[PDB]
Amino acid sequence: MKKAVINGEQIRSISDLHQTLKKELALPEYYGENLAALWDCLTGWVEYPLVLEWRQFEQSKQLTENGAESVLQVFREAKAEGCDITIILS
Amino acid sequence: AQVINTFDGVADYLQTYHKLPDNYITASEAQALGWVASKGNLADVAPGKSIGGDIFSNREGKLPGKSGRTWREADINYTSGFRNSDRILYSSDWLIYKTTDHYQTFTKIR
Repeated sequence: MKKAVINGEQIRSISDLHQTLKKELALPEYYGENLAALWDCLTGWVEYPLVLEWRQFEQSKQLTENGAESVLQVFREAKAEGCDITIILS
Repeated sequence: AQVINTFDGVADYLQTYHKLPDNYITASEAQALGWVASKGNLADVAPGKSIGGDIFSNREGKLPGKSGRTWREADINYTSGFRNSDRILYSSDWLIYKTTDHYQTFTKIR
């Protein structure tokens, strides 16, 4: 299966968050680093099943503005349409 | 019919017939034929098909939103292997946009 880890305390911008996802989810080099792009990768790229472990979520919200929650929402929406995703918020 | 998978041909087809060309299948249909995105096996299981027709939520508001308008997208310039970064985007009232940089930027084409 695929495992992805986000260390929330190291996230200091919405760009850091997209770069971490790029690496952790083995995203294409063209990855657009936006919500449209992430959904595209979750639904037509990424390997399943996927375990997303999001540590220090609250700290990652501080320097991402609305970014962290918008991102989490896309993964929840992916899991709502059948993608096999386990999200661990610690 | 021959594959139509270019920005211009798919845009004119959409505008003219109000439907995608028949070489497009949605991601759920693809999945029913055994597409496994991380394997990049689309052309093996569905020769000459491209992913297209799925809902495009427009979450960041980069395309013009209006009550009642829904958006859909489709892959452009795909032949086989892993998917690329080109997409055409088309609305329920037939406005057409494209992106060649994986949704960073969009250009209005119809």
